[PDB]
Amino acid sequence: PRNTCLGSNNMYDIFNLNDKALCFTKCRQSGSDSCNVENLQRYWLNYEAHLMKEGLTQKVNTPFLKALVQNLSTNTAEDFYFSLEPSQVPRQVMKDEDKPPDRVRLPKSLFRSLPGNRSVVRLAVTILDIGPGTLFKGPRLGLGDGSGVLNNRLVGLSVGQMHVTKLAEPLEIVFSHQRPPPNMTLTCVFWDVTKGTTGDWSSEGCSTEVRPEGTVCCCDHL
Amino acid sequence: TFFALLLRPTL
Repeated sequence: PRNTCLGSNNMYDIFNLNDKALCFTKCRQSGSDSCNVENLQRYWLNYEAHLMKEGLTQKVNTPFLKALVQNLSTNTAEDFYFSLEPSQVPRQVMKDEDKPPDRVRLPKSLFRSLPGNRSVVRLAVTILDIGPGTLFKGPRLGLGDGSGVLNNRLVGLSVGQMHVTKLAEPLEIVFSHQRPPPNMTLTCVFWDVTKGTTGDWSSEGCSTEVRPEGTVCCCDHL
Repeated sequence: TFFALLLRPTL
């Protein structure tokens, strides 16, 4: 039972995912036998890879991880919108639909930032729930009474299996929340795999606009 | 690429 947290495994089966989802809460700030923090957050980081590897339009819907893999048509001449509603698996929004409070707009500029004249490219929009443990917190927020991933929730995007890409136009991600307390700002970030030891959150190339009913986050990288 | 909003106490 203790062996599941220490070290990662290649298997990302519905059963296996759930087993590793334990660690999210199992791994308290306290030093423990059980948590290989960097191994586990590597595991989760490699999941969106594993989804990209299989060429399948698939939907996952566990109580922690909601994943959407699908294909995007090149030369669409339209910005792709998606519904990052935490309750439900992500779904592409149509032009005539009301825009969701939680959404991600991917500019048409994505194709130019990919090798060769693309016909169709694979997109993998995941929305993972981290929990209160040390996984995907890092040095910056591991501080007591300091800071935290809002809602212990985290939105995964990946297109065409490119680790680091610079985008012509920035992709915006809208997060819907009630105004946080005074003396408590809210800055958005991405998990830079190579920020510190074991990775950490970075605000590099991600401008944060505070809305009444959330925050908008334009990031010029994917 | 994981993405997230981050609460942080005002310095």
